[PDB]
Amino acid sequence: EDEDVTFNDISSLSKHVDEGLDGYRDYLIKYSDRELVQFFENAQLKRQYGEETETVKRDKDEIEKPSIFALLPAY
Amino acid sequence: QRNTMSKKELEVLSQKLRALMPYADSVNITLMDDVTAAGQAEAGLKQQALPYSRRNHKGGVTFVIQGALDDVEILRARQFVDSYYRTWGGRYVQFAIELKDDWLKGRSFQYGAEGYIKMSPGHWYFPSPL
Repeated sequence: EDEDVTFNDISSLSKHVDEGLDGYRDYLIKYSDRELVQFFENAQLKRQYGEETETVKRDKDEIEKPSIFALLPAY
Repeated sequence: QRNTMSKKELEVLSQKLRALMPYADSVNITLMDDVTAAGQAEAGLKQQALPYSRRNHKGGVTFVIQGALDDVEILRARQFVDSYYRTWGGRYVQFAIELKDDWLKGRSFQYGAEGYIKMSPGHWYFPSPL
């Protein structure tokens, strides 16, 4: 709702919308199991970029804002 | 080449050896050529088709035989070495025989002056000029 001027153009709008969802990504991430989140992320990378892409093994991790379609079934 | 002694000195040396060996009537001193020694060593390794590298120093020659060697190569090598040693002794030429695995354990690398090792796809190591 916030009425203050905030966006001007396509990149600023897409960033404004994306930024508005972090309040809920933080929730899903706080209760999802790290191992499952990692599995569903790697298995998407191997769909898009090809299975030869390096298997990440982010064993010590800051999971880089994972996609919500990957994050939701892990929760 | 390596000795610069006069005949008198050689005679004195001879007499002292004769005093150390009370069972010997005399000691004959003969001068041998280093180039001959080194040549007979290298020709023997070629004659056995062994892989080797040669290194030269002020006072000795080292032949380094190393890598993955077949049983036949190991046998031939030890036979020849034992034969040569019995003739010249271990004082000027040395043979080093070492079994090695793959140099870098079976992984890809660049061997230029700016070489590096791929630990895994996506992982570079830059340890040293390879």
